Amino acid sequence: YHGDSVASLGTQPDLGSALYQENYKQMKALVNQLHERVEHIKLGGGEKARALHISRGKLLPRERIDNLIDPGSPFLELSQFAGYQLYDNEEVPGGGIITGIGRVSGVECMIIANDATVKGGAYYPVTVKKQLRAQEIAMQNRLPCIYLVDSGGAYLPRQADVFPDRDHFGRTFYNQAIMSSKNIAQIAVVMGSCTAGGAYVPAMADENIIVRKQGTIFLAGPPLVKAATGEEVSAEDLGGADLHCRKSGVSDHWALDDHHALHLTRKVVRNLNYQKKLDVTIEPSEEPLFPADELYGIVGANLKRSFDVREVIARIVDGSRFTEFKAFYGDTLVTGFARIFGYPVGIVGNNGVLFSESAKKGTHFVQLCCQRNIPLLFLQNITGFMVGREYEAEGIAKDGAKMVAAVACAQVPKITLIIGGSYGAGNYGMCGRAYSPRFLYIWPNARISVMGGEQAANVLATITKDQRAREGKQFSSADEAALKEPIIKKFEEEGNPYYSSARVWDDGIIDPADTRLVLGLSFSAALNAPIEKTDFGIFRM
Amino acid sequence: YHGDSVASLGTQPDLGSALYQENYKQMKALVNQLHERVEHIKLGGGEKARALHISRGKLLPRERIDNLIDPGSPFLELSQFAGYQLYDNEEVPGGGIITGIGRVSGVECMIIANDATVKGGAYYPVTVKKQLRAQEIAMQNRLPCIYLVDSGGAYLPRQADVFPDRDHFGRTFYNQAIMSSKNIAQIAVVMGSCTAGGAYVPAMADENIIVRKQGTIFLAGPPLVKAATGEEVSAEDLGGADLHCRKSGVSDHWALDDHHALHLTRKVVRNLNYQKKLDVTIEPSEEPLFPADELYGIVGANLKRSFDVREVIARIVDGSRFTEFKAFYGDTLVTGFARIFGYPVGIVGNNGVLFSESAKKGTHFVQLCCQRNIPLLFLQNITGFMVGREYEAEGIAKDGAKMVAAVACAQVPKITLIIGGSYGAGNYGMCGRAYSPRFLYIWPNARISVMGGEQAANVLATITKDQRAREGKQFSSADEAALKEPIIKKFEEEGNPYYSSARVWDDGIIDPADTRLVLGLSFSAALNAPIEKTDFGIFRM
Amino acid sequence: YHGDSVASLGTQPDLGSALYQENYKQMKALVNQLHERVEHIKLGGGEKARALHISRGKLLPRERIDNLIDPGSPFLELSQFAGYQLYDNEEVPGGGIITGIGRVSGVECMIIANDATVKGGAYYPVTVKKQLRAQEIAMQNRLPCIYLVDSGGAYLPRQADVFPDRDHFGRTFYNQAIMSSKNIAQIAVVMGSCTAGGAYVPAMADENIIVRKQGTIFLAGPPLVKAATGEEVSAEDLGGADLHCRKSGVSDHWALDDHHALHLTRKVVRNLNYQKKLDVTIEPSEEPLFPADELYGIVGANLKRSFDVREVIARIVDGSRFTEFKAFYGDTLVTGFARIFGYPVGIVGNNGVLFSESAKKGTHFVQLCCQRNIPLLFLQNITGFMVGREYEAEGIAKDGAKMVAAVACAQVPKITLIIGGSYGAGNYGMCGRAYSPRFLYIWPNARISVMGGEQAANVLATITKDQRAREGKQFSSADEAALKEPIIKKFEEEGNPYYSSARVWDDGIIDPADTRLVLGLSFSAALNAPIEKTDFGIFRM
Amino acid sequence: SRKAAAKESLCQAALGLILKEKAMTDTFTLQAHDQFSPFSSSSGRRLNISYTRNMTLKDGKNNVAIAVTYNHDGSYSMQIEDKTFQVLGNLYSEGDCTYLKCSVNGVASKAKLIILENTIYLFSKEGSIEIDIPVPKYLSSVGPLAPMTGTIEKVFVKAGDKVKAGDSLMVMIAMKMEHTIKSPKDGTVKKVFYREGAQANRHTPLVEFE
Ligand SMILES: CC(=O)SCCNC(=O)CCNC(=O)[C@H](O)C(C)(C)COP(=O)(O)OP(=O)(O)OC[C@H]1O[C@@H](n2cnc3c(N)ncnc32)[C@H](O)[C@@H]1OP(=O)(O)O
Ligand SMILES: CC(=O)SCCNC(=O)CCNC(=O)[C@H](O)C(C)(C)COP(=O)(O)OP(=O)(O)OC[C@H]1O[C@@H](n2cnc3c(N)ncnc32)[C@H](O)[C@@H]1OP(=O)(O)O
Ligand SMILES: CC(=O)SCCNC(=O)CCNC(=O)[C@H](O)C(C)(C)COP(=O)(O)OP(=O)(O)OC[C@H]1O[C@@H](n2cnc3c(N)ncnc32)[C@H](O)[C@@H]1OP(=O)(O)O
Ligand SMILES: *C(=O)CCCC[C@@H]1SC[C@@H]2NC(=O)N[C@@H]21
Ligand SMILES: *C(=O)CCCC[C@@H]1SC[C@@H]2NC(=O)N[C@@H]21
Ligand SMILES: *C(=O)CCCC[C@@H]1SC[C@@H]2NC(=O)N[C@@H]21
Repeated sequence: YHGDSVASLGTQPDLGSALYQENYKQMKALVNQLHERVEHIKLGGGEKARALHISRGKLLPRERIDNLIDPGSPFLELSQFAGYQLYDNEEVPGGGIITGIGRVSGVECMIIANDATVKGGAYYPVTVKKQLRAQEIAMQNRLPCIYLVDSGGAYLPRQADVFPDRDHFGRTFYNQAIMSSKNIAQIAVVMGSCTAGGAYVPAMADENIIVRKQGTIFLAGPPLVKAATGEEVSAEDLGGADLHCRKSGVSDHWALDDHHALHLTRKVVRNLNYQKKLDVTIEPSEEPLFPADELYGIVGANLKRSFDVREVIARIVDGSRFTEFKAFYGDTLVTGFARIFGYPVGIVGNNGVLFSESAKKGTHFVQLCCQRNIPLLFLQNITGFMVGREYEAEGIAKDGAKMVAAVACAQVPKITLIIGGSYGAGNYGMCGRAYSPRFLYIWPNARISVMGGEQAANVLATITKDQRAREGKQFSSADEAALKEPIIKKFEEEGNPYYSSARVWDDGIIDPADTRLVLGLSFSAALNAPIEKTDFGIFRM
Repeated sequence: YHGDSVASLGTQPDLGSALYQENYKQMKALVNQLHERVEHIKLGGGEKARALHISRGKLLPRERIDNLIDPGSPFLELSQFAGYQLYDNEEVPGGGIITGIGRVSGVECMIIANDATVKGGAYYPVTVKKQLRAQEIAMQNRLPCIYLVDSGGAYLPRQADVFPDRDHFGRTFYNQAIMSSKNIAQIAVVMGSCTAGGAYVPAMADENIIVRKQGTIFLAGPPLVKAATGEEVSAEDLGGADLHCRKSGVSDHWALDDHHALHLTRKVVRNLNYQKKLDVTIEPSEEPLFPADELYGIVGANLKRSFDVREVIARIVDGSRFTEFKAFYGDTLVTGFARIFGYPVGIVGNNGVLFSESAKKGTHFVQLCCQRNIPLLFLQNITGFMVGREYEAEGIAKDGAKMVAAVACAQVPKITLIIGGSYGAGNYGMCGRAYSPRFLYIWPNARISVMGGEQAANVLATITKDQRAREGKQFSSADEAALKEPIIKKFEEEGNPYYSSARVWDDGIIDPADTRLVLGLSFSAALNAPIEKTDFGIFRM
Repeated sequence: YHGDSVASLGTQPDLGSALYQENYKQMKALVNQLHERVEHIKLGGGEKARALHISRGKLLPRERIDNLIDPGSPFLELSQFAGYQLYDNEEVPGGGIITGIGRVSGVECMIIANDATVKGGAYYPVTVKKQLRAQEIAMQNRLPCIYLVDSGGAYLPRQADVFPDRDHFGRTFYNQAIMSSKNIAQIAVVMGSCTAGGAYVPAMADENIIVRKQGTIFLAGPPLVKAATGEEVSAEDLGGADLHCRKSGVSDHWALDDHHALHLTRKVVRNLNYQKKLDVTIEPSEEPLFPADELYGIVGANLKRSFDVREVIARIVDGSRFTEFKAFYGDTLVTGFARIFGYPVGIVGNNGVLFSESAKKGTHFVQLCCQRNIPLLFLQNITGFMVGREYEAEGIAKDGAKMVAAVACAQVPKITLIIGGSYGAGNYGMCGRAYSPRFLYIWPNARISVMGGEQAANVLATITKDQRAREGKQFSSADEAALKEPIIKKFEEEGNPYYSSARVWDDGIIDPADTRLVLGLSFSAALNAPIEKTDFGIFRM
Repeated sequence: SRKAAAKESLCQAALGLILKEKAMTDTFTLQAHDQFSPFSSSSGRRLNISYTRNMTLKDGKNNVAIAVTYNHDGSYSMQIEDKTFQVLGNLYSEGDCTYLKCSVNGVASKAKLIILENTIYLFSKEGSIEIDIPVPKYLSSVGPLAPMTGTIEKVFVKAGDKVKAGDSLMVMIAMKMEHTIKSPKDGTVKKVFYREGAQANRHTPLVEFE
């Protein structure tokens, strides 16, 4: 029927209060700084390497992505801040690679482009990490991969951190062999010079495109056969497009230049015989009833000052409609049912510390969502897990483990958004990075550590006073200042959003307006795989 | 019928030749050094911490493991060298944890013991890595986990490297929630003091044992509630055995002391209703026809000097019987069918560089083994992948990708043993660490890098001469000496066996005699899971 | 998106060249002769038997088929040339039976009509063969069978060739019992006189229609009970419609005359509760850019003179669009992706002899098509398999077996069209009759033998010279002429299209224009069954 | 004679093309199962950055590059040579004709939009302008060796002959057919390497020219 009226969330804030104005100014400053940093990352390796890249007749890699995807279609780029201030004097913009979810020939694909302007397409350790994260996104969501290979091989003085381990360079080819065994298409466009580790990327792909007189594939290049076997060969007749396309048979399609390679790639994606079938129910999409710079006014940048998570849900969901679940029992967790772009979402949001009743409310909700096949969105703003004595007497760590066990075992698409702090085992109760969410974005005011600093400094000091009390002497003000300096400094440095996305601990720092769009994009990509039945472990009652 | 006679491998070596005597002396020196290093690792944190550990009435952790497993039963300990010279001035023996496959109540289990004598049971990053490796062994092979928890929580100074990422501390509880959802039993014996990250280990386990007046479980300890909430509590009444066993209900069994906890654990394992069922064919086991210190004489320590891998197969398999497959086509790869302790094994061994015919021979063999459900043993001794021009003209990187794609897609138990070098993409063709073997042991003469040293120095020098030739000047002898020093030094340092097992890049450095026993142990553990049908990707013909 | 422009195949031929004009005249002569032969086959047993058939008030069988199918709907008739000059002085038009795929009540059905004007509906051996081929088409494609039974029983002096074997008359009832066990509906309309082997056809069917005072079912007729038991009975009260419809219960519906039987049959098909569901992707159909009498000009009738298969693909596919796969490697095989009537087709066409690279290209393509569930169309124009010494040194018979093994194991709908010669094991590499294609049509210029006449005569002569050389004498010109006469004559006689479709070695000789329509009809019928996952054997690399 | 298009007219042509591509996207979506979903809106919304599309339109004989920035509010900023235009608009239908509604720097206009193969037609009350879309090379592009180990039938040329392209050079019969070697080359045959009746081998040289 769906004609009967309901109520909506959200209230209009006081635009003149000094709290709102200060919060708006702080979050506007954070978002402007985020914008200028990513505009510097957008250039890549500087204008010298871009000039020498277009002097050989190639496109720049973002031009390749713009010409590959559908015209006017959005592009969800993942981990734009990988490698940011990570290596000591080396600048690696974007990680040295560009991964994203786009729309090619009406199919949502994962696109992995070697940005060859930075270090000649060398593979730093964060490059391997960011590429492996893109590949596990594409295997989880069942998205075809398009690799735009312009590589340079594995860096040498970091070779340990690139070569042998489980989640090191060789995993890449493992992920190609397994995805193609599940009918997840791999397409490689060779636009560069694949030297001996990159050379396995087109040879492990179902269909190749290589560019005339520009793309080269060899298991051992000219200086490599020089140092290994002692031989001089020219590169374009050692591994050029003519040899591979006509004699050896490594390549399947042959392109004149980069525009022809991208046109052929769109043809290849169209001949994949793929049709997206949905299993959730869809309703007409509707925009909310409130703007999204109000989120700048509401959230701010002060993590010691709490707010209400219902204001955020009011500004990201369809029509600001929200069916709340158990609204009075355990009210530091907000659970409910909403819709984003017509998709049904179960939302779990933090509003305080986690008590025992909040964790039981969350476990009941996650079982409900897995029984009905409804995707989950976690909105992390955590400070702790209620330390105390009357709390451990009840079973608080008996109740947060049920929350952890239900979030781990859940087989629906889960997406996390960290809108505030995220500390301790609370981070595990609300689907942190270890619990395999499909995506995990953060806002520019977030913090994530094992504690908050003050607490770590206090625990270390009291633990070392206890420890030294086998003999026992104090250095009171000296120990205080000399432990409260380098621990607060370290925890505030490593809790930053740029510190955590300089590694690949999340999928991006996003602007609080763009939030709604980004969730919709992620949720539609996450619906390419059919939702499987959930089996839970043993709930410890 | 099985009565008709066959032939066997192996020849008796010249015990008087100077090659044999020098090789025997070198490999004996390596094995004696391995023995004395692991005997120093066996003590743990020194005799001071052991005295203060037994002054509180606890056992030492190796005593706990000896009293838990069946009497006289062997114990396969994994990664005894984790953390060896890994952190700069901190000594972390054994990683700070003891993992192994043992036999408890007639069931082969995985045992994970917190060695509390080192750093009070603190979790270093290699401790998290080694524990996660043990847990993925137990999930792959379907082995029950017994955690002997005596923790100390995260580490703090290196909290970033322990906390947020995907394969960081929180993954531990993920692996408990998923294994218990597959009916793989978790048992936790709380013998120590689980502080806020360790406190989730018994609460995520199906059955607990906690020790009277010794084991404590709390989500926030006394200095932690001091720094977080500001409260003084006593520890044994904040989280002791009486509160959890009688009021909160976190614990299920209650032990008087450590011997009672281990006796109760053997009871709990016996009530698991588990019966091991085999699906392979078994024959009567038989010892080989040659000794195993001959392997010291044959292998040696010189990696520039090649040997025959059929001498090794002659000394590890049943009766030295070996049915060779395609013995004359691609004879730098030795494939065949043997038996170890009555189990059928398909063996793939390196005897030289990988040509194209060797890779095709290996792909045919791996398809044969997956069709028949025969486990695989890879014996890596690699130097390369045949760099050349007439080789890339044929499709060498078209043929090594078939080997890689078949080894990746294979769903039988695979075990790797690195008996020599292991360089380059050859490492991926022969089931390196990235290709999920069940186990991966190394011999004390092995080397593993992205390529030998010399080659990396030569490639870097020739590419920087090419690079600088846009303007172009030479520093010939200076550049030569100053690049041939710190690159050969780095590659020989990082290629060491102790460097690679100081991380968790493998499951152990083993003595070449013990090889046969260790393979048998690993293979029987790997047969606890039923072998699934293999689906391959697209073979690029 | 599907808006971006692409290129198309085909070039306009020289309408004035003597090659085109001669080719057009030859293929026009072949097609006119095909038309006049099938118009003579259309009459059946002559005007005497047709007059005596309509004197009893029955329709002719093609009238029955026209009144049964949907009005204006096309009819795909199978094997119109069965029995053509096959028996020595007996003329059996059409085989004595009419099989075809039609459209009844909006459902595509298989219709099997006993043409009772020829030999009183007797079952010759080619009649049993043609009927069994129709039934295996209906079991493969999951089409309901409608039998219009007007039989006469199994011929007597050919009784061996009709009775005992596996693929002899009794298989018919086997195919009814198995199809009806898979929910493939059988409907029998008894319009004639089913004598003791035909009497099992309505009794094995789910629903019957029998005609008042015209249809009779008995396990032993009046002369048969005369010769067996010695009894005189009248036929219409031994087995007429009243006894079976009212007392014995063999019949389910009762018809007044043939129009009532066909109207009731359309009702019965409408109550089948069948709904056709597609699993491939469909696009808007589009006609090609070139005519189809150009195919007369391009192909001709000279099999020694080669042409390009891309000219044929240009004239049968949607918009003449074709995405070629590996166009420069192994260019005597043309593989690619096209569309016919909106259905995705992978096309494999011959352009020369089969080398090793062509067979590897074909194996890669067939794996690609089975991974994506794309139907296959093989266009056979074969002369051989590249005999030579440097070819057997590589492994040519190692590479054609991969092509054979991939075509055999493939579980997508395969359709073959023989547009030229088809000789040797090349015939098996390109999905001959033994490899279960759904359909197999031929053009009137085709040839199919084990080799090519000249080759067989030469091999026989040289092997008998070798054979007699144990003693050794020659009969040079005599042996030459006397072996080159009766071997070229035999091979050219048995290689004819009418020789091969006089048996049921194919599904029809078709006109090269009608080709496009016929493929579309066959492909839509072949989509009534859901495509199953393909398992391959062991690829011998 | 034909006059050059104004920069505002090139903005209208670029906008009509972009909106036509959107229309194709919309009619694809109407046939999709995944309806109402994002990616269907041709908004060009990149994460944290803007998207600029570089297209080239051919005005008569000369090419002009137009850099189209996708703005968050649905407007376009089109920079042609140096000058930036604020370009907004949409499509609407009246009967069987499609019209393009434009606003360029606050100046509203309306023109009929017809796009036929490559040519963009804009019919307004001030004239009619034809702007062409350039066609990329890969849509407009469309000595000897012995193929198989076979016996030679006939040699057509001698040492010292002059031939043309597409001319019969040698004939060989291989197993079952008839493959004539024909010349793509130009120059003079100095060399007939194989005598008549001999057995040539695959990938081999038959005729050499100096
Ligand atoms: C052997 C291995 O598998 S590991 C490394 C791969 N093997 C190699 O061939 C290493 C040598 N480099 C190459 O692979 C290739 O020759 C390429 C890609 C570097 C050639 O790239 P070009 O387009 O010629 O640019 P160039 O070679 O100048 O490289 C640019 C810069 O990146 C560096 N670089 C490029 N590839 C690598 C690499 N694989 N390892 C280390 N540094 C590299 C170069 O030192 C150079 O230095 P600079 O940035 O300080 O000027
Ligand atoms: C950090 C978290 O997320 S939870 C942990 C927070 N709180 C704590 O664990 C502090 C107190 N807890 C302890 O470690 C306790 O000492 C126990 C009970 C677990 C271990 O038994 P104790 O008898 O206390 O051992 P003790 O504290 O003397 O251990 C001494 C060493 O352990 C180290 N240590 C123990 N736990 C930790 C930890 N979580 N982080 C860093 N270091 C630690 C200390 O640095 C100390 O160093 P030292 O070798 O210079 O003395
Ligand atoms: C035993 C078995 O396996 S099947 C044998 C069945 N036994 C019989 O003899 C039944 C045959 N009798 C009949 O029912 C009728 O012949 C019919 C209905 C089949 C034919 O219709 P009618 O209008 O009677 O035509 P009729 O049978 O008189 O003659 C038609 C021709 O078919 C032939 N014919 C019919 N059945 C058979 C048969 N089973 N074997 C050989 N010839 C046959 C007749 O000899 C006659 O041959 P002709 O062309 O030389 O004249
Ligand atoms: C900052 O996050 C405040 C202190 C952290 C709370 C501590 S850390 C470990 C314990 N686990 C938990 O959920 N809370 C406790
Ligand atoms: C030491 O291992 C010798 C040189 C390494 C061989 C190189 S490294 C990268 C290429 N891949 C491969 O398999 N061999 C080549
Ligand atoms: C006519 O078809 C020419 C000769 C046939 C080729 C022979 S016949 C048997 C061998 N198999 C094959 O594929 N080619 C050889």
